[PDB]
Amino acid sequence: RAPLVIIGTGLAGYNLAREWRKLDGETPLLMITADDGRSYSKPMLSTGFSKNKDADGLAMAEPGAMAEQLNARILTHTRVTGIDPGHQRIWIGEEEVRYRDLVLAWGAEPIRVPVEGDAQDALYPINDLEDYARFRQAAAGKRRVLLLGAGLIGCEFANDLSSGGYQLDVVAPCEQVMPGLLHPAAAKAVQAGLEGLGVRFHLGPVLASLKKAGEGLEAHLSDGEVIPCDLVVSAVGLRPRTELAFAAGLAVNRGIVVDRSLRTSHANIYALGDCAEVDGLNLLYVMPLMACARALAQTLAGNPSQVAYGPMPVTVKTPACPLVVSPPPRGMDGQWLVEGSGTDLKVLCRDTAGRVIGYALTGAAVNEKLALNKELPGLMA
Ligand SMILES: Cc1cc2nc3c(=O)[nH]c(=O)nc-3n(C[C@H](O)[C@H](O)[C@H](O)COP(=O)(O)OP(=O)(O)OC[C@H]3O[C@@H](n4cnc5c(N)ncnc54)[C@H](O)[C@@H]3O)c2cc1C
Ligand SMILES: [Cl-]
Ligand SMILES: [Cl-]
Repeated sequence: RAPLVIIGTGLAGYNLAREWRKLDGETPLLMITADDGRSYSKPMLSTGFSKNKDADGLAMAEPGAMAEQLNARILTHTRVTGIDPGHQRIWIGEEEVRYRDLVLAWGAEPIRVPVEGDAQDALYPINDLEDYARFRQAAAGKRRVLLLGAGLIGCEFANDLSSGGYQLDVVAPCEQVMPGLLHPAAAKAVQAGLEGLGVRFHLGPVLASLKKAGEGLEAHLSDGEVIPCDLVVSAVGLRPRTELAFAAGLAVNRGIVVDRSLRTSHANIYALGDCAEVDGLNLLYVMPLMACARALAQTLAGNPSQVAYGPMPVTVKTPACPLVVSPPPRGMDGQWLVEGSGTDLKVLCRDTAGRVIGYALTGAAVNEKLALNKELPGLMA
């Protein structure tokens, strides 16, 4: 009778539900989500123009069909407002839900920045299917887009928006695209690719003030640049949602702290996907999420199981300069060598044995991904 309760109907929630329903078709299942509950592949948000798709074109199933497929009750546009571990329950406003076990699959939030001016609140985040719909409707008939951020998400959107016919300015105070992810030579190759589409980068400044001007906006940068635009996309980065777990007394660090079996610090509470920090690893992509869904499904069905991440390369969706990057496993390093030329770069990290432990591949060099993957150590030992 007491139900499995899953907070979140993104890829983590729905893949855990599906993998677990292969093992247990009789226990009640309750999923809760603050959005509309549609099943969609979030990575596809940044290909909407290049694929000629709107938000509906990206959805794979509606919540009712999902509830039927998973033999679940799914609560939509429903916001969980607290967790009460000592009583095996969660709060929604002034209502409680009791659980057999609780799964935190509630993802990451956009990183905000300080902005002044009368239009300071006219920033569009794009972090789910509803954000996207709302952005697509506002972008209809428009031409000039200012984008904040120069990470993976900002670059993919910059490339995609451009291919959609938009004029792009990218603003970020960091000194290169994808800092922390990319070797500088590789970063330089990717930036040149995007600039070749007409994207203009403003690296160093931040947005100081956003103001209504005539029938659009003027973006006042900290360096005195003032760039006219129709809309502003805020894509600085993402941070796991941890506030509610902290208040409830669960260990949090960058994400919710879980072991390789996805268990939080408290009995009967687990976590996975973007919100989870799994044995030190908070990995904001699908490959690890899927590994976690397979193992936790087992554990929730009485077969205690742990993940053991193998190599998980990141493919960055920038057709202007294709990119695959596989950072070396943490607490492991070697010499970085840049090979190739112009914008077709193969950057390899070799350990003291001479083995390739990480790489960054741009342009034509991405064709080497499948060969080089055979060299890689797993992300966990
Ligand atoms: C534009 C972009 C491009 C990407 N491209 C790739 C790619 O090419 N390859 C790749 O591997 N990864 C990619 N990713 C990363 C990948 O999409 C994410 O890692 C993955 O979607 C995370 O899934 P999730 O279910 O953990 O989180 P989310 O999809 O964010 O889901 C969180 C869920 O929790 C719900 N929720 C949150 N708070 C509450 C609350 N308090 N109460 C009730 N419900 C709540 C939300 O409604 C949502 O259903 C991309 C991400 C972005 C945004
Ligand atoms: Cl990012
Ligand atoms: Cl941060």
